[PDB]
Amino acid sequence: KETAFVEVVLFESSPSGDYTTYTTGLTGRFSRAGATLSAEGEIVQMHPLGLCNNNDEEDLYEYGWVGVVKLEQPELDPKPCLTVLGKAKRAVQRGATAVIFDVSENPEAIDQLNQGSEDPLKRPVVYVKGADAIKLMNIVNKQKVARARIQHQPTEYFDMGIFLAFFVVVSLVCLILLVKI
Amino acid sequence: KETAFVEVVLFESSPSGDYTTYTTGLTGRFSRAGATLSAEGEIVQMHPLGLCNNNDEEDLYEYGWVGVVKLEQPELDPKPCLTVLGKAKRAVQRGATAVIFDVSENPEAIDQLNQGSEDPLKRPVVYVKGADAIKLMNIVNKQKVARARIQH
Amino acid sequence: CSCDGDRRVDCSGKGLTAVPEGLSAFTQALDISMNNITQLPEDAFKNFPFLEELQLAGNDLSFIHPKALSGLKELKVLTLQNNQLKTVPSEAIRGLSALQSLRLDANHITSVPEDSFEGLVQLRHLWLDDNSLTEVPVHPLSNLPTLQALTLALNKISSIPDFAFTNLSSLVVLHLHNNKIRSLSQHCFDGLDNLETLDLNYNNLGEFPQAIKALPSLKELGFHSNSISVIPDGAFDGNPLLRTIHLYDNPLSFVGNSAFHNLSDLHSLVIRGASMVQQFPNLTGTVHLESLTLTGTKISSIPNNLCQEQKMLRTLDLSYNNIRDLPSFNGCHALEEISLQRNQIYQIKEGTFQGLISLRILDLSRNLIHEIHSRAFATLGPITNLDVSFNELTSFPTEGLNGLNQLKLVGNFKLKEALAAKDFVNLRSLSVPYAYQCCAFWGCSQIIIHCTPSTGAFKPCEYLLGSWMIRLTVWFIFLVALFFNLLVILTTFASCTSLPSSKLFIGLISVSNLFMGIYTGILTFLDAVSWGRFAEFGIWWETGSGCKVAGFLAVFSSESAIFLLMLATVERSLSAKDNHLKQFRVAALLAFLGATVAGCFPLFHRGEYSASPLCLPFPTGETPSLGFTVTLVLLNSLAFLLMAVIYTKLYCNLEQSSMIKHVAWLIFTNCIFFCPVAFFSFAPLITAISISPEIMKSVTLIFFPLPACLNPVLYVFFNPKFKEDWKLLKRRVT
Amino acid sequence: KGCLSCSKDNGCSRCQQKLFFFLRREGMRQYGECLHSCPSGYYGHRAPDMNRCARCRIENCDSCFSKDFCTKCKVGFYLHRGRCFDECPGFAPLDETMEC
Amino acid sequence: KGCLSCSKDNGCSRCQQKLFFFLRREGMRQYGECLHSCPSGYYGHRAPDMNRCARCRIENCDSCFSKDFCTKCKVGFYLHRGRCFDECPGFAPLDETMEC
Amino acid sequence: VQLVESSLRLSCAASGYTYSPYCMGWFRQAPGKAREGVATVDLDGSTIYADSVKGRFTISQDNAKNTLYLQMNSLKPEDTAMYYCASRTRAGVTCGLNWAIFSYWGQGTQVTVS
Repeated sequence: KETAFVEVVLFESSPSGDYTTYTTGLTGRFSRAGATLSAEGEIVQMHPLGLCNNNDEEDLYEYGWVGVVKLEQPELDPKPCLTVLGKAKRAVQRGATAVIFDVSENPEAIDQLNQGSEDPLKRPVVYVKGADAIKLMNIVNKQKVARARIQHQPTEYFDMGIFLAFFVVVSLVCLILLVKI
Repeated sequence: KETAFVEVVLFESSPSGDYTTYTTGLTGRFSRAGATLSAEGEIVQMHPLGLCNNNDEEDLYEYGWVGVVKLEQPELDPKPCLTVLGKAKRAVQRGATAVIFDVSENPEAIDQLNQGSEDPLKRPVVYVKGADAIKLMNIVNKQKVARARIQH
Repeated sequence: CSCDGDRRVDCSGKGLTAVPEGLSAFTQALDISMNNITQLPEDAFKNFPFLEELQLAGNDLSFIHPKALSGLKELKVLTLQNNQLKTVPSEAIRGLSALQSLRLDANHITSVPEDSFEGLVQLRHLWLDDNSLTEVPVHPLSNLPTLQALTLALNKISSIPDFAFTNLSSLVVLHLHNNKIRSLSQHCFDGLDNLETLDLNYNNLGEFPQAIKALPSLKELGFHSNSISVIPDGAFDGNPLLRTIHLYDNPLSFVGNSAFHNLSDLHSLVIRGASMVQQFPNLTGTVHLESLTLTGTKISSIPNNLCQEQKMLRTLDLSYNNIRDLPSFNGCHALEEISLQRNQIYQIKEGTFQGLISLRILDLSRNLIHEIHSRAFATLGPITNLDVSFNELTSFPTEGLNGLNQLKLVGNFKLKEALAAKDFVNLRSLSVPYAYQCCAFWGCSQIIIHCTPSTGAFKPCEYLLGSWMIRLTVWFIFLVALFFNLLVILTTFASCTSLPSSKLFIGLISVSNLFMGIYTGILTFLDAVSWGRFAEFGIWWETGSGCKVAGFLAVFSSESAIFLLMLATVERSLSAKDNHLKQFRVAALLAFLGATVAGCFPLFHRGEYSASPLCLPFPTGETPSLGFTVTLVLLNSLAFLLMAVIYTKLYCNLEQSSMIKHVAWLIFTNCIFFCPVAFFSFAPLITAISISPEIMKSVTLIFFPLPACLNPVLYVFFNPKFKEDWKLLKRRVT
Repeated sequence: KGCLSCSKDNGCSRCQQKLFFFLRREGMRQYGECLHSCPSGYYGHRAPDMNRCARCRIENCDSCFSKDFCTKCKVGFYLHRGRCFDECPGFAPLDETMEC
Repeated sequence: KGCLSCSKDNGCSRCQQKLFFFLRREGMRQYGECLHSCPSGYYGHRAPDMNRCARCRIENCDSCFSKDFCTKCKVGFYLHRGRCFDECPGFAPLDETMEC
Repeated sequence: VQLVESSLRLSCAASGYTYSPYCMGWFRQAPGKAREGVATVDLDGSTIYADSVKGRFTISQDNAKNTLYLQMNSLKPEDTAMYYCASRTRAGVTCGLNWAIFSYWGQGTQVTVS
């Protein structure tokens, strides 16, 4: 349940070789249905109905795209082609390097993904809700090309063991009582 | 100086999606020139002479290209156009997200990068030497496309 | 050879030593480049009447028969670049009326025949750059009125005479860059109308040539790498259509206030080294600049009408000037990058950066800016980077900075105010002056923030002591030390009758360690009052006199204890050898004075105690005052070694017992508790070993004041003298 | 708009059963729409859950009734029965209708 | 080759005394080579230290004399002086030789 | 206009030349090397000799028979080469040892020290 930090990167692509970079931030959460590691790539949207195995053949993309999917209303499709984790694994099949689900309108998808811990996914899958998802959707709508990015000590023994250097003096107290009583 | 895990992923895809990817990991020593954070992108080789600000414009590359620069023996180039840190920053300006230097032939580049701590770089700079460097160069020479992923 | 379907025969690299035969007569492009041909026999190309492009680029050609190239009236391009022709083949290329391009650039040509280039009425591209000729072939070039491109780059032409290119009325591009040109006559560039590119880069020019006034159609001029120093006003009068000037790396002194006047199509101006320039150039009539760069000058003002024109301006570099005031940048909607570093800027007005959208990078480093307006960034667009390093700032605005990505304030030591992370939401790379200011950003919330001065463990964010373990350890160590040392002092000084030297040393050592107990108590009380909020008090504690007081207390106590132990060992040695109370008291006073001076030394120094809130100089600081740390460590080692060898000799030559046992216990415990402190002081400077700062701080805290809480207990419960003196005190009070 | 939900960002999802569903992509964003007929380079595969306008897969085909049968081929090829051919084996390649 | 260093994978870095250095790129790799003359679409800048072969920047140009001079323009334009023109101003545009 | 060629005295004859022999000369060629001038004779009788040639060799032109004789003496083993005689009818250029001005060349004979 690590607080995934999602930063979008927008490049101007100035003439000559200079590029120029701007960064915007938001916060989502890793889901136990997938792994938890930092990853970045070309952000691509995916309509939920587009993530279905029932289609005989679909367009392909270059490998390494971060999929942004906004789950529909829970009652909109009573008979989905696949579950939420099914759509996630289908997207990972279709060349994704991660998935960024939006569950603002579909709260139960968080429960589905968390319960799906028995079926872990090798590439990280983040879920985002609220104003963070709203602004991510605003960015993906208003912009053309971007780059999504997702990021996420036995010293206590050496602190507790310091009690030894002061509890040795208990032996001194015992030696004091030796000449007493 | 944390040993960054650099994983190359060579992909062949399929006619109906379902990308077929095969992985090969290695370990590369971080550098003080740049920050310490993850990076991922398509690998692109760069000639040591290919990073010189003398030319106003060479060509445009897509963003996020993980650069690979194989250094040569220093005495072969008595008057380099730019230092190693200068080449790294030029490559970052080109649109890169991480630069990997094969210092198998110029070990002094390690000292240069470590001393270059006076100016931190926004994106990580890694250097690889030895058997892992040989593996990286072999993969670059053989394969035609391969993702490179850097993890802490 | 490798015959091709498109009638383009390529014999490159075949190694043949003659003209290949058995080829179709309808070929139109013959390549004989890389092979070895040393001479062209007569009628060599008699089998190629329809040849159109001949490329001998690479042979070791050294002779061409006069009739070798005869009959090739359809030839259009000829390339003879990398051969070893010693001269222009004047007689060989006669009659090639259809020739349009000639490559002779890489030959070792040393002399051009007078009657060369005769009948070449269609020539348009000539290469002669990397030859070795000393004079421009004025007469041979006078017979080429249709030329459109000329290169004499790598030659050795000393100078150009008058009317050199008189008949080149249709020339377009001239390249003389790497030539060894030292002067240019006034009428050398005469008649070169519709010339659109001139290169004189690496010539050895002394002054600025005046021939340019005869180039009305010039577009690009390159004279950057010459030894030019003076560019007088009016140097570009005759070039109304000029678009690009290359004047970098030439050491200039004076460039004139009107050098670039009414240049409509100029799009760049980068001037370096103009030291004697102290006035902003007259840019009237030049309103198409993209990047303006005036780095090294003595400029002290900027015309307020700068942004009224030059609406296309993008980059503004005015760094190494001495700029005091700043006008209003209203306008310049396309202005992108602003550099105002290394000037002398006093204050930022409110409306200086009002509006000015799309401004991304703004450098204000190395400027004595003591005042920044509260709302000088509220109306600023997307600004990525912002550096105010080394600016002597007393306050910092907050509004409008949420969009910032990188903010740097490295040199603003006087900036003691606490920044708020509520504003810099998108901030990624922050460089605060003091490491305590970056506490609210969780150095290494919503995103990851990288702070340049590492917070670490030596700058406790919340707890100076650390965990409850260390907290209670230090708490009870201080309590024991203070209470027992006070009781021992009271018992010792209640009598004031018997003054043996050993008891004098015991009392003085107790007094010395009482100060260490006091400083440990100061630390404990500071931690208690600042529980979880210590980063707020960190700057106050470091910059205030409390840090100096604590550092003094600690250093003075330690050095006093060491000196007293050394003198006690000396007294024991004297007693073993065989009246001296006066000299021993004098030595004790001298040791006290020396300890006071050692403790006060950082006060004379600057910033030694500011290493950490511990304020103990050498343990937490190794690079600052490294010589002082080494000297103090060596002095302590010498004192300990001397006392140890004296004790060893005493036990060797000898078979009051309580005094001997107390001295032995004191020296052993002091050495044991003092070695790790020095080892951890020298630990950070040792590159090979790496120790965690939390461990270093805990070790320092648990080792430095240990003798203070140890020695009084030993003196109390390891000597019947305590019982005897307690009975004496009971008799005194009863 | 011939749909039921028509979300602002994701687009119109639940199209009417009488309208084909199409996925339009430009740049990062991609949304759903309802179209009476397939656009060029696609074939209308009606399904009980929703009428899809699937991508064409027959080579050199401009408009195809199905993924295999091509209705209107390109200018450089002619339809023998339902497939593009640069030179049909039988009938005149052109037939004045760019068909064979 | 005709170069001096010619490392296995980094390509020939230092070239001959009178040759041009050109950085070929294939797939992910980029290696140098030494050429007597620049290839199509490139112009050679000769310098005492290392002669380089740079890329043309004039639009619609197939082979250039220098940075701002095109020796042979593309098929769809005519070269007036050194620049491509779709319709030159003055002179006959085509002359059956693609020159104006 | 063909020019025929044959201690030695090389004899060259202008068999087809019309008139005005302008800037005749003699050249030697090493195997696989360029042709270097050894003696140049102008129409005024002025002579230009190579640095490694002057004193050892002599030249003499006779327009009555239109024959150019190059006398050679004290032949060092460095004189072994193929010798040609070259001529230039049309004038308008400065004389010298350059090989790029002569418009007619002979067949040349091989000479070695003997």
